[PDB]
Amino acid sequence: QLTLRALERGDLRFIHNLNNNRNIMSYWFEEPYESFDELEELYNKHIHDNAERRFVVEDAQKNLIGLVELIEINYIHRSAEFQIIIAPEHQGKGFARTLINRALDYSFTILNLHKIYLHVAVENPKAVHLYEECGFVEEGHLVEEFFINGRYQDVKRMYILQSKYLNRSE
Amino acid sequence: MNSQLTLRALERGDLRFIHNLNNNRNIMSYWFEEPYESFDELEELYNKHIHDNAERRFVVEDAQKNLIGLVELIEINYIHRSAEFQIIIAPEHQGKGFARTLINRALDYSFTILNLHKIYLHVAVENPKAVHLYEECGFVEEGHLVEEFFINGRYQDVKRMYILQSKYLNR
Amino acid sequence: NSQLTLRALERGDLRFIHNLNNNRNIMSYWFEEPYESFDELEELYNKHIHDNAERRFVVEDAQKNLIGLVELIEINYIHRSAEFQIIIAPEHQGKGFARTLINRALDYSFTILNLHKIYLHVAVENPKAVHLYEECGFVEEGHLVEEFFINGRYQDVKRMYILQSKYLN
Amino acid sequence: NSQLTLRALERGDLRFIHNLNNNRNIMSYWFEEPYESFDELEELYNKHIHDNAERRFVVEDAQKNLIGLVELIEINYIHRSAEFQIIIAPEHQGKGFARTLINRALDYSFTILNLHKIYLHVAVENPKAVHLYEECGFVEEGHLVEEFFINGRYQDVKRMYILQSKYLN
Amino acid sequence: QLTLRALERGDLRFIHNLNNNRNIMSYWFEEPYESFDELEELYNKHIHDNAERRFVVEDAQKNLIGLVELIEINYIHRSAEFQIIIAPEHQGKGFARTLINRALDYSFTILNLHKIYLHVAVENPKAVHLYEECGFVEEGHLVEEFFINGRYQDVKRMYILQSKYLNRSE
Amino acid sequence: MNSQLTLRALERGDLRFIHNLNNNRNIMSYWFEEPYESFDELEELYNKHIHDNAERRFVVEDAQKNLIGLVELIEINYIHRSAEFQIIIAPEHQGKGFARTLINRALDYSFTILNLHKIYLHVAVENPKAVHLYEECGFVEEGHLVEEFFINGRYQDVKRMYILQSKYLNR
Amino acid sequence: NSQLTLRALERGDLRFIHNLNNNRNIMSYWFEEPYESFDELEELYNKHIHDNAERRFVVEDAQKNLIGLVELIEINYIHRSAEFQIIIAPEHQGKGFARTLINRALDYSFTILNLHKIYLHVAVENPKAVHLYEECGFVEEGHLVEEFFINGRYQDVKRMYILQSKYLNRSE
Amino acid sequence: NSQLTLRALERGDLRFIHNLNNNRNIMSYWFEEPYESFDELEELYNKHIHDNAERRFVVEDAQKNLIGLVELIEINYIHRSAEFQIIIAPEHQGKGFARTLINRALDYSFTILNLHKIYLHVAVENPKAVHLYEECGFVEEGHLVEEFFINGRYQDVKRMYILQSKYLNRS
Amino acid sequence: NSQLTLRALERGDLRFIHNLNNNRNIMSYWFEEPYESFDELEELYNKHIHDNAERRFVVEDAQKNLIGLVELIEINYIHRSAEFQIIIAPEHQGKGFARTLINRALDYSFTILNLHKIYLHVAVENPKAVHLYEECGFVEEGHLVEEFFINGRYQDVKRMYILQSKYLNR
Amino acid sequence: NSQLTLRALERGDLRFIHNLNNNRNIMSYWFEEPYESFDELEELYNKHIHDNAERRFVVEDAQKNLIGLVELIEINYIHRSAEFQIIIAPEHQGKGFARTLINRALDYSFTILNLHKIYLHVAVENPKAVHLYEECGFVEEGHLVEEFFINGRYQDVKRMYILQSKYLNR
Amino acid sequence: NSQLTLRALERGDLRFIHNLNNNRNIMSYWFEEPYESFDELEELYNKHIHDNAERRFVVEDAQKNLIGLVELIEINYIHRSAEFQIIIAPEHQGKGFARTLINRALDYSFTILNLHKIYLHVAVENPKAVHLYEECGFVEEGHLVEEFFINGRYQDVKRMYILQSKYLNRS
Amino acid sequence: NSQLTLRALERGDLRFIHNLNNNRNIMSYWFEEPYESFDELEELYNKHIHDNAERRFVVEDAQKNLIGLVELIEINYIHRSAEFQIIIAPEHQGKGFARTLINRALDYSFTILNLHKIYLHVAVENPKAVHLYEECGFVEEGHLVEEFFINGRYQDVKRMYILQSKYLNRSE
Repeated sequence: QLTLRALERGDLRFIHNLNNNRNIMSYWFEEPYESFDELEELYNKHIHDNAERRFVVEDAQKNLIGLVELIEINYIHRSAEFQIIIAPEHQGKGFARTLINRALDYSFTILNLHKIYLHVAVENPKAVHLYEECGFVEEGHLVEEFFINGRYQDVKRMYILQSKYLNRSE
Repeated sequence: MNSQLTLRALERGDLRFIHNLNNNRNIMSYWFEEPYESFDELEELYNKHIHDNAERRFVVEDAQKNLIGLVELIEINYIHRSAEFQIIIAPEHQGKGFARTLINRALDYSFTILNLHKIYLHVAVENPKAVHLYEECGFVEEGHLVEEFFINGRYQDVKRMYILQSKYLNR
Repeated sequence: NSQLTLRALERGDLRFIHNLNNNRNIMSYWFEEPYESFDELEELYNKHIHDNAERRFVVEDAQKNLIGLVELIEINYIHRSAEFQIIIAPEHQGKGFARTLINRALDYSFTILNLHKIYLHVAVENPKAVHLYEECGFVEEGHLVEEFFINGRYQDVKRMYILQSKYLN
Repeated sequence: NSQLTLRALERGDLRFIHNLNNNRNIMSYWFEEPYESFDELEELYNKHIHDNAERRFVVEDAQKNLIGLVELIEINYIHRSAEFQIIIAPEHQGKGFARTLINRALDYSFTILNLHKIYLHVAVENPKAVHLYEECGFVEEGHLVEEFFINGRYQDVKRMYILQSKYLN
Repeated sequence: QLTLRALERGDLRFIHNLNNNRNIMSYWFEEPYESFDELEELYNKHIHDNAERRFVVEDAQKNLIGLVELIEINYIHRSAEFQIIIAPEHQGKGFARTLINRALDYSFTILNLHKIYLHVAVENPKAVHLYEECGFVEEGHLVEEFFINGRYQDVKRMYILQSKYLNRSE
Repeated sequence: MNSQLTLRALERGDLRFIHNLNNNRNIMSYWFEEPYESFDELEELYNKHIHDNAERRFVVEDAQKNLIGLVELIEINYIHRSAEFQIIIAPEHQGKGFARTLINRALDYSFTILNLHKIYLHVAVENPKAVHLYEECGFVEEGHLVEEFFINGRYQDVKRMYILQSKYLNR
Repeated sequence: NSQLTLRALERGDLRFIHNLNNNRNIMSYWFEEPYESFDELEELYNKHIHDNAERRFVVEDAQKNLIGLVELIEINYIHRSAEFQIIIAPEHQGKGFARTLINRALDYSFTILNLHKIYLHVAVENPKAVHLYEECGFVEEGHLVEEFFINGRYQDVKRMYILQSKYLNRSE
Repeated sequence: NSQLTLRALERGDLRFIHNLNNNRNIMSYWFEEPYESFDELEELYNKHIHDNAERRFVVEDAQKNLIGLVELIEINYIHRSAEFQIIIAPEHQGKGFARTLINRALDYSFTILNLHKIYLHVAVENPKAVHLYEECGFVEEGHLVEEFFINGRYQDVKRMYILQSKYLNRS
Repeated sequence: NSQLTLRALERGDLRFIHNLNNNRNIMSYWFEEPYESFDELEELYNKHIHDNAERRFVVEDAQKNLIGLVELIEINYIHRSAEFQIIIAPEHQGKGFARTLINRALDYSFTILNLHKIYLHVAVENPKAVHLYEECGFVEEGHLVEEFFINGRYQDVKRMYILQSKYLNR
Repeated sequence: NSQLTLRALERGDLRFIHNLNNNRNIMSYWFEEPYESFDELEELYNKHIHDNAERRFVVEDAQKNLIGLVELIEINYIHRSAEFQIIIAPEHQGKGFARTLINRALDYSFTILNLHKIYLHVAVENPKAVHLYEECGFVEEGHLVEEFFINGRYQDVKRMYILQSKYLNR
Repeated sequence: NSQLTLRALERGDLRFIHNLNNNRNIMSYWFEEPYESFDELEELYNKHIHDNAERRFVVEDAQKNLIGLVELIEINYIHRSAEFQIIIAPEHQGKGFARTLINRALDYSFTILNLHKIYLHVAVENPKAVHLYEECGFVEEGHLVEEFFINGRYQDVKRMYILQSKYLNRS
Repeated sequence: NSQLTLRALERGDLRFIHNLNNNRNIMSYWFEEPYESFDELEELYNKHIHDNAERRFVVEDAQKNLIGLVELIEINYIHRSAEFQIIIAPEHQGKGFARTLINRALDYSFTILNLHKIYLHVAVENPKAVHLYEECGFVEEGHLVEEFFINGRYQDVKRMYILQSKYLNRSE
């Protein structure tokens, strides 16, 4: 039913809408941005660049569901950071697992990465329990990592490995 | 009402409106400390500094999407954690009591998101109602700048007023 | 007269400028670079969009008819002085618009731009123009001998000036 | 089968190429530079428009339906050899079009381009494909051990070849 | 009635048509050209450049009448070469004098040049007699100057001076 | 008739037609000694060498404006006053007897306008009718180039044939 | 003091600039861009050779010892103002030079540049400097609160200013 | 021992940095971009000379001998954080400089650059070093599993941090 | 005095120009762009090397000591005029070189460059130079009020002029 | 023999590479671009300095005489393989250095670079080297027919390979 | 006297060319572009190094003394024409080199460059020189009236030419 | 002759190239662009360092005397052909070198380049050269009429050629 498509220029206005509400400073290849035109200029500059890969998610009706990002990709350590944003009008439909699995399948089969980690705000038990459900395990509890909404907040770092993902059924 | 108003990062399309605002005023207008007068100069300036992060600007519109004004932070220093705030309300929305709501919104962004230590601003000595307004919002005078700006025919004095992050967050 | 407004010049106004510089019988310049054709002028316009040495303002009226041009050149921010010229369209010349125009320019050059002296050149063989600028408050400071080749003959211009303090008081 | 034609690839064909490289489950390249998105591919396409290292040909039929792609890469003008691959659209696979396609490529690579050897890789775990290329006249020359990571598992490809003299005689 | 307008990009297709029939190799700032696109590229390159000035001629109906060119303009010697091309559908209407006079008036008043010369093919008595009519005088008969239509052809060089043009009535 | 045909310097718009011609042929096609296959390659080549004068090309159309063929001079040397001529007629106009008219037109341009001394051309040994054609137009063999060009599967011989300016003008 | 002279800064002078901006421990800036290494600075110098927002002058004595630096930054020719500052090389402080320099800076700014107003900032924790500029005609227009993070804490600084007519016409 | 000093890196220091990143048997990075040869580094140094995400100091002594390098990387001026690394030359290890240098980098980070958190990475397989950092005020916040491929295999590293509020209210 | 030469300026001479413009006590420009440092002036020199608006000539004796600068600016090739300025080294004033200098400049502008008018500004409050120029055939044509800010007060310059024919019919 | 070092290549070393590729008797490339002259190779060197496809290591003894070249090409970071080649100077062959060399390369590619497969071509008609590589753990996986034109005839190369685990479980 | 030789101009020859264009009291041109200072010329030389409309040879002797310059300009490869100029250094005038040099430039023009017409300009006010050229084969084709502004006034020049057909069938 | 070696041309070598293209009095060319001055050539060299349409080799002897030049131009890898020519420095002609060089050029072209056909032009007014190339396996395929303007008149030249299988397999 659900599909993942590599991101392209048409998709930017959708990206841009996503990067509002949850109200961090957003980034594109580590360069920060607030406005469409800013983003568009960043998009055009880093079109060649492989440190980050993005995939829009649409359904069988082409409703734009959410975004799967991979950043900080390193091909020596063979690792990457993953995050995911679902559009508010599509949360609570059970989609997030399917997507995480598709991110992991891509990273661990096509990109051939060794390790995917991610970050979840400690003041968000639900997500933690979700990534836990999907294979992730805590490797860190990072104290005062980010200033969000008025204060420095803690976040869990969580990770999964390739042989685990691919071979844990054998 | 005033929850009804919303901030929104500026966009190429917003330049006409900016230009209209900076006309009424009869000072020179700067964009990243660089002067301009015509829309073309501005568009050329906008594009040059589209990536620069010493200034950030928000368009203020309402629920019916009318264009209300501009919230502007310039001179952002990310070592000393400071910036200068300016606000501009369109003529036909002056005197409807939005200022204090917009001031509060800008303070919010500067302190809860951008994580700055100090916002300061300039007001004309010759406009005490505006000075008594900011004071009411928590601003305090730190300077009377003598003959600082050449405005509409002569040099004018301005109050430099500030507010610190610790005082806002604890309001 | 009160209807007249001033507006920073923009790209769209280049047609109007070009039509105005048609009859002059002299080589019109742009940031001291000569030009005949729109295309020449446009390319120039893009090149000097940020050059502060010159500043231009279009005059339009009630229902936005293009009346004329106000122009400052050789602007110098050390000595605080500019040369000034003004052109009104043929189809609006002789209505009483010149004065108002002159004024609005001075107002700009003295209340906004913070200049000390404004000078201009008028053809000697233009009697009434010289008397006009006198009425607005200019004074001859030079009678410039054989300064400009015009209609196939070197001619005399007067150079005329007015000061910030004399406008404002 | 006789209806099928070959056509140098052009910009307009980039959509067709992109759709074809969707399912592959591997990272498609362009002049050895990887790409996922149309926009990525387009920018690449502009960059290597004159690079001779690779050459591409779109297959279309009677009423210009896009059938598939023929592709030569690592073309070497000293040793006179290219690697070769072919992709047919899902909605035209299994019609008897492969053979014809293979041939037309060889014809090109040997009658026009003046190459000596054509090689290609087929997944070992693809029995019938290997038998196919044998029928057109390819011979294994290598069984390449754990060459490509595919579906999360390093896999074996056979490398298969055919020569100019063997096509032409 | 007749008017001269500085040349611009819209006018190129008209230029291009003119530079066919009379069948020399045509030039733009001394660079040669045969095709529209060639010309257009030359036009865009030498838009700044002042060695040459061109003026389309239109009537009170905006019919494109002909072209007045000035080339080899030198502001030390204060001289230029002039030529003129009328479109075949507008020859024999007595226009050529009016135009030559307008070229001379421009060159000698606005540009303030000292001397305008030109070339006419010796095997064209009519034009010679025309320029003669307009003030020009022969300063040279240049032997085998140009290869035209199969052979090297002679041309008269003819000139007029500024004080002559402007003051010969006083 | 054949006065009815006209030459015309090539233009960006003519590239589609050129591309269509150079398909039939199953040689590689060059544009300023640089190979191409797809329309995009050609457009990119065209624009690069739009100013180069080592080659000149004319489109041949008729009175009803149908596209007839291409007259092409390459390798123009302006010291030795020489060039190579090639001609290409669209399929559906081959065998209507235009060639000799077009050949004569190209010779005309080369010799009465471009002022060249020698036009030479290549013809396939394996096509004697074409060879007996050029001879009839005044061309003469100066060489049998052994295995010169790789064409449609093997190396072929070609006649190099020429004609000089003095012989044309005195025809 | 009779000996002292000013010279517009040039490339040779960069090593000296750099030696000055070390053991004072603000972050330093060229045209509002930060820098710590020589190379960093050099790159910035070249990038900003045209730029008229800031003018710098080296001070040398009659023996051509490099005495100190006079900077003007934030120069605006609409408001006709600028911000001044001065740095003397540690091995030359307490030799009475500072006043003479300040007069020269005010003289250039107000004659040759034809500026209207010159301001500067003094750390509040420097009473002696405050007094100095105060002697030279400068007056307090601001006590800027927690303006700068210097040495592990935020610090107050005085803004001080002098006007052109004051400077030129005070004795008239 | 106080004789030790820190000096903003200069092009001329690159050889020394290269000599340092020989031993390591990791891949070396300059601004998140990998290098091996001095020529790669020098070309990287020039590209990134203005970039502010990283900061490097060469440590020398009274006798101007080259002791070591102090790096800050991944500097973020919103979240006010940065990763720190130190390298001592082989022949200067075990002479008691590390704590002093650790303490100098902490000083710069918190007194001049006005950061809030400094963190670093240390091999799980080097408890000596983990206990060293702990004694200097660092606390463990993570056990990164198989984070870095280093000399033959994937290794775990402790991530340790320390906060500005704590370095300043220090013993 | 008869030995004084004039030589086109070049890069080598910049040090000299720089030293000369040192204590001018008003800002020096170069093609209307202001400068203070040698480095600034050098960049400027390279930028305007083919710019014709201005032309500069170094003066040397038969021993090749650097005597002065002759400088024409605001050169207009339509109206054939220029502004002229001259600077003599502090170590060569009061030797009666000026008029020879003034002359050689006139000579070049009127016999080589084909200009019609030369004009120049002289501080009103420097009456000696005023009379000097009068003595060479310059004549007041303007008393320019408050033209230049100099030494903290706007001052008056005379503008003074001579024609090509008055130079040559003498 | 234990003293042999390996050092990343740099500009200084190009002379050596150039000399080594001299009488190869087939064309030498650089990032897949062919070259003959030092000057050509230098330009090439600057063009691909940050290109990761290929990596090169110079071999020296404890006395720093230039011993050989170790070279990895066609490096793919997804599939984790490279082609390997090695050249020893004519004046250092027949000293038993190859295997030490071969090893150090393997060592780098498998323990630093994180690669999974190394492969290499050896002329069939050079059976000694064939067995040499066999002796270090390489194994035929292809007999490539008429791959390369060498000395006026297309010749056969074996392609031979080893894995990361067979190197390390030894 | 045959000892004299001609040598395609080199950057290093520029000083000498500059020394030559001092005396002249005309404005000097390099590729139809005027110059005065050596710095203008050197910058012009580099711009036009590939341009083929002009050609220059330095004349030296057996003892490698610099004698003179031979220039061909306005070269047209369709009409096969060019203007020629010569300059002899002051201290080498009236020693009988001119005719030899005239004859060497004629030789190059017609035997190597394959031109058809060489013309030149000479002052009407220098009959000595007009008679010199006439003796070398040149014939008058024009009396250009007030053509060049030279040292104070406008001057007439003879335009003289000579054809290739005539230099080759020469005595 | 046993001593002779070939080396791909580099920048140092340009002076030598230039000295060669003087007193032979064709117009000379680099990548089909004309040139007379050293500087001209140098500029062309740099412009065409990538270009593979032409390859040049310097000949040196065991003492490193610069003996001559071997050029290949018009190289095409579809038709696999190229045009060869050779120039020996006047002070080295009649030393028997020419053949050995021609073999080396044919060897590079037909082994390392894997070309199919090598042609050259000889002026018809040079019987001796014709004979030489003829000895080396070249055969006439054209008598190109008035091909080149050389020395004040248009001149005939022979086109000659040899094929790869000939070169390699003739003794087989």
